[PDB]
Parts: sequence; structure tokens; C-alpha cells
Amino acid sequence: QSALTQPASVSGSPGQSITISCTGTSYDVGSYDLVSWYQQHPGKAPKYMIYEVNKRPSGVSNRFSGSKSGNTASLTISGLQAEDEADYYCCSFGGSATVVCGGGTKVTVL
Amino acid sequence: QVQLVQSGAEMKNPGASVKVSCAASGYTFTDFYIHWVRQAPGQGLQWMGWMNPKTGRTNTAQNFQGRVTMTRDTSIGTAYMELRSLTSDDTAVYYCATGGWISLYYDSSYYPNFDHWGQGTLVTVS
Amino acid sequence: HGIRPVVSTQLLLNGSLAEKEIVIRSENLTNNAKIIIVHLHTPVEIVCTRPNNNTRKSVRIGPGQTFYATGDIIGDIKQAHCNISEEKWNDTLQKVGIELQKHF
Amino acid sequence: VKNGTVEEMKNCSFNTTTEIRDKEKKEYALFYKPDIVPLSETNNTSEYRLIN
Ligand SMILES: *[C@@H]1O[C@H](CO)[C@@H](O[C@@H]2O[C@H](CO)[C@@H](O[C@@H]3O[C@H](CO[C@H]4O[C@H](CO[C@H]5O[C@H](CO)[C@@H](O)[C@H](O)[C@@H]5O[C@H]5O[C@H](CO)[C@@H](O)[C@H](O)[C@@H]5O)[C@@H](O)[C@H](O[C@H]5O[C@H](CO)[C@@H](O)[C@H](O)[C@@H]5O[C@H]5O[C@H](CO)[C@@H](O)[C@H](O)[C@@H]5O)[C@@H]4O)[C@@H](O)[C@H](O[C@H]4O[C@H](CO)[C@@H](O)[C@H](O)[C@@H]4O[C@H]4O[C@H](CO)[C@@H](O)[C@H](O)[C@@H]4O[C@H]4O[C@H](CO)[C@@H](O)[C@H](O)[C@@H]4O)[C@@H]3O)[C@H](O)[C@H]2NC(C)=O)[C@H](O)[C@H]1NC(C)=O
Ligand SMILES: *[C@@H]1O[C@H](CO)[C@@H](O[C@@H]2O[C@H](CO)[C@@H](O[C@@H]3O[C@H](CO)[C@@H](O)[C@H](O[C@H]4O[C@H](CO)[C@@H](O)[C@H](O)[C@@H]4O)[C@@H]3O)[C@H](O)[C@H]2NC(C)=O)[C@H](O)[C@H]1NC(C)=O
Ligand SMILES: *[C@@H]1O[C@H](CO)[C@@H](O[C@@H]2O[C@H](CO)[C@@H](O)[C@H](O)[C@H]2NC(C)=O)[C@H](O)[C@H]1NC(C)=O
Repeated sequence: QSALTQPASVSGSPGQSITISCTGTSYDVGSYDLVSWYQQHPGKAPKYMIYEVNKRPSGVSNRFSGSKSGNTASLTISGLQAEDEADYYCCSFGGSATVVCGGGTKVTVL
Repeated sequence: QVQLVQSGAEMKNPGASVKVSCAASGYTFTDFYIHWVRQAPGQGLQWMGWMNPKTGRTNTAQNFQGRVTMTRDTSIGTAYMELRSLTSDDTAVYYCATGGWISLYYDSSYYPNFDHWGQGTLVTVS
Repeated sequence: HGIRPVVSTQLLLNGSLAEKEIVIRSENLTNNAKIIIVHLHTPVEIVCTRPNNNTRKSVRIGPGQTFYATGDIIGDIKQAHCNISEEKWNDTLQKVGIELQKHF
Repeated sequence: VKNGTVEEMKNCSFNTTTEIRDKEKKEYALFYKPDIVPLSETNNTSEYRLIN
């Protein structure tokens, strides 16, 4: 009803770069800088990867990056490995003092 | 160092109400917002609400506004969240996470900066 | 020249600047009951804000005229405040000190 | 405001005459406390007044 939109699955071989899109509306994602990206392995909590479109927390190198243009944002993985197969979730500011998260994207390594 | 401890798994009948707990450590439970999120089995994340643990102000999504209640005890540093009128949709894994920085000068409530996460509680409705 | 009709007490906002030095004006500095107008050569930038996200609600009072009031506060409650740079304000107060010390 | 009080604003409710002058409706508004003065010395602490 109100969740964000993401592609279902993106796949790629090791050594390549993988782009995941996150598309909402003008009031939610196109209004502020507040976009975050989380990575989840099965059987555990999601792991903090990207906050505020392109900034990075501790423990994350330049393997992961982000961008935003208009009503959409994007995660980029450079130098893909076998450990990067996961689910990836996009959360953002959701309008009228709310945050909203969409259905995630399954990354499978070839 | 900073880690969030939740309660055990619960199973209830439909029409009841559940209380998920969340114990804080390291950051003394104040000075950070606390966000409650939900994940159905095999589905994506769903955000349910936030709590300002310093002053008790809580907010939640437009779908959940009649059914969720967030309270806290600051002496031991623990958060409680009640969900009312349980249905077969509501069986899910429930996560407690930190948020923005309480600052008294700018609204840091809607910042989706979930630093540390709990282990999640499975709430089963049958 | 274009005079800004700025309504403000205890400070003067968005006014004209003196050309080369801070100018201190009074009718007579001996009398205590005269407001001493200090005119700064360089301005100090002040930024003011109300952070809480108010809304506007219209109440129809009588025939065809409305009264606009505050509804809900959509978000969290924060403090309305002004900010002045500390180093520049301390420097400005020291300079107002030296051209006050010209008369004392 | 959402399960917590504000220290500056009161949630004042009052009976407005509508555009139909024999009929009235109840309305509410959030007023700043410098705009609001308690009404009198009577035995009701929940009844207030505009500062005008
Ligand atoms: C007007 O005016 C006013 C004034 O007056 C204003 O207000 C303001 O505003 C602003 C805005 O911006 C603000 O700012 C903010 O802030 C915040 C806070 O900060 C603070 O705090 C912190 C923390 O602390 C802690 O820790 C530490 C360590 O570190 C310690 O030491 C302490 O103690 C603490 O502890 C804790 O715990 C305890 C217990 O034990 C308790 O008790 C307590 O309480 C606590 O809680 C800190 O840190 C800081 O500091 C910093 O800074 C400073 C300055 O600069 C310096 O000096 C220092 O040193 C530091 O540094 C940093 O950095 C570095 C680099 O290298 C490093 O190394 C270190 O470590 C540090 O870190 C303070 O104190 C803050 O936080 C913020 O930031 C944030 O946010 C943003 C947005 O939101 C973003 O963007 C960024 O990035 C950030 O983020 C981050 O964080 C968060 C949280 O908060 C998260 O969530 C995220 O995620 C991130 O994280 C991540 O990442 C990182 C990196 O990146 C890492 O590290 C981590 O780990 C992770 O991973 C901001 O900045 C302020 O505050 C205010 N103020 C008041 C007073 O409030 C207003 O605004 C005006 N207005 C107008 C209109 O203008
Ligand atoms: C600070 O408060 C302001 C309000 O004073 C707030 O701005 C409002 O945000 C909401 C979004 O949550 C806007 O509502 C939208 O309005 C457009 C009008 O064209 C509609 O198309 C939208 O409908 C969609 O979303 C609905 C859910 O809200 C769905 O039910 C619907 O089917 C559509 O999917 C939506 O209603 C509203 O217009 C603004 N108001 C203004 C004046 O901008 C702002 O977000 C608050 N700030 C913060 C930081 O929270
Ligand atoms: C804020 O606090 C109130 C009062 O505790 C909560 O509302 C009621 O909570 C009690 C038990 O805590 C229940 O008996 C009622 O059924 C609740 N009523 C309603 C209308 O919710 C409320 O849930 C709290 N949170 C918010 C966001 O208002």
C-alpha cells in the first residue's frame, strides 16, 4: 500500500559491479537526504551498510556506495565477492514524520 | 559494546495483545531514539514506530496507529511495545533498533539511521 | 536611501553599516536615561528557527470569514532558538568596549 | 502531543457560533501560553480565556 519499490533480484559474477534501485515518490525519497541501505543474511538481523544516500559507518569500505537523483536512489557494489549474496533493504523518510521500507532485493553471486 | 537484548519468542491466539521487550546497554538508554520494525517470514521489513525515550513521545505509521503502544522504564533502560488485536497477518519477527540523536534543537526522529539491532522476537498467531 | 522598516528591540537587524569604524551615538553620554545607539562597522550573522512542524487549521467564524489557528504538531517537539557565533560576538563586544573606552 | 505533553501550548476547546447564528459547534485549537490567561477565581482550574 505504501512500501517502497525495488527490483526483485539482481545477479552478477565475482569481480563485477551490482546496482540496486530504490524508487518511491516525491514526498518520501525526493524530499530529503534521508535514505539508508541495510544488508540481511538469513537467520539474523539486518546489518547497517549505508546511511544518508552515500555516507558510510564504521567497518564498511568503498565496496559499497550510493547515489540519489529525483525520486529514486541506488546502491552500488564494486568488487563483488561470494560474501555479498544477501537481501538488501531500502529505508527512507516516509513523509509526515514517518520512515518507510520497501520489499528487498535478493543479490545472488554467480 | 552496544547491544540490544529483547525477550523470548511468544505464541498467542488471535484477538489477544502481545508485549515485546527490549533491554538496552552501553548508551544508558537515553540520547538515542528507538525504532520498532517488523518482518513477516519471507517478506521485507515493515517499520512500525519510534519512541523518544527521554520524554516519552511516541509515533507510529498510519496503518498501525490504533493497535501499537510504546512505553519505557528509564531506571533499568528497557522499552516495551504492545500490539493489540492480533490477526494471522501479525505473526512475524519483531526488531528493536536505535535511531537518531536526541538533540532538543532539531528533529532527529525520522532519520532511518538504525545503528544497533536486537536479536528479534518471533510472535506467532494461531 | 532605502530604509528597512525593521521592528526589533535590543538589537538592530539588517541595517546600514558604518564605513570605517564603530560609531557610538547618544544625545549626551553623561545622562543615564539616554539610549546609547552603537553602530557596527561589520555585522554579526544571527540565524533563528522554529523546528516543530506546526500546521494551519481554519475555523469558519460567522458568514464567510475564517480564523486560522494551530492544529496538530506533526513530528516531535523541539526548542525554537537563535544562534550567534561566539568568537565574532566576543570580538564585537571587545570592539564596542574600546570605542566605549574612548569616552570612559 | 502523541503521548507526551508540550510545555508551551494548551489544547483549548471552545464553542464557536457558526455561520448560522442560532447554531453552534465545538472546535479546538492549540494556543501558546502567553496568549492564554486563566478566567477567574472560581472553582475550575480548566477554564481559561484569551489575554484580550
Ligand atoms: C543552533 O546551535 C545549536 C548548538 O548550540 C545547534 O545544535 C547542534 O546541531 C548539530 C547538527 O548537526 C548537532 O550535531 C550532531 O551532533 C551529534 C551528537 O554528537 C555528539 O555526540 C557524539 C556521540 O558521543 C558518544 O560517543 C563518544 C565517542 O565518539 C563518547 O566519547 C561520548 O561520551 C558519547 O558517549 C555516549 O554514551 C555514553 C555512555 O557511555 C552516554 O552517557 C553519552 O550521553 C553518549 O550517548 C560524539 O561523538 C560527538 O563528538 C564528535 O564531534 C566533536 C565535534 O565535531 C568532536 O570533537 C569529537 O571528537 C567527536 O568526533 C566524532 O567524529 C570523529 C571523526 O573521526 C570520530 O572519530 C569520533 O569517534 C566522533 O564520532 C558529539 O559529542 C552527532 O552525532 C551528529 O553527527 C551524526 O548525525 C549526522 C546527521 O544526524 C550524520 O550525518 C553524521 O554522519 C553523524 O552520524 C553518525 O552518528 C549517528 C548517531 O548520532 C549515527 O546514527 C550514524 O549512523 C553515524 O554513526 C556512524 O558513523 C560514524 C562515522 O561516520 C561512526 O563513528 C559511528 O560509530 C557509526 O558507525 C551531529 O554532528 C549538535 O549536537 C547540536 N548541538 C547540541 C548541543 O545539541 C543547532 O543545530 C543550531 N541551529 C541552527 C538552525 O543552526
Ligand atoms: C511537516 O508537516 C507537513 C504538513 O503540514 C508535511 O507535509 C505533508 O506530507 C504529506 C505526505 O505524508 C503530503 O500528503 C500528500 O499529499 C499529496 C497531494 O497531492 C497526495 O497525493 C499524497 O497521497 C499519497 O499518500 C497518501 C498517504 O498520505 C496515500 O493515502 C495516497 O493514496 C497517495 O499514495 C499525500 O496525501 C502533504 O501534501 C504534505 N503537506 C505539505 C503542505 O507539504 C511534512 O511531511 C512534515 N515534515 C516532516 C519532516 O515530517
Ligand atoms: C500513550 O499512552 C496512552 C495511555 O497509556 C495509550 O493509550 C491507551 O493505553 C492503555 C494502556 O496503556 C489502553 O488501555 C488503551 O486501550 C489505550 N487507548 C488508546 C486509544 O490507544 C497510548 O497507546 C500511548 N501511545 C500513543 C501513541 O498514544
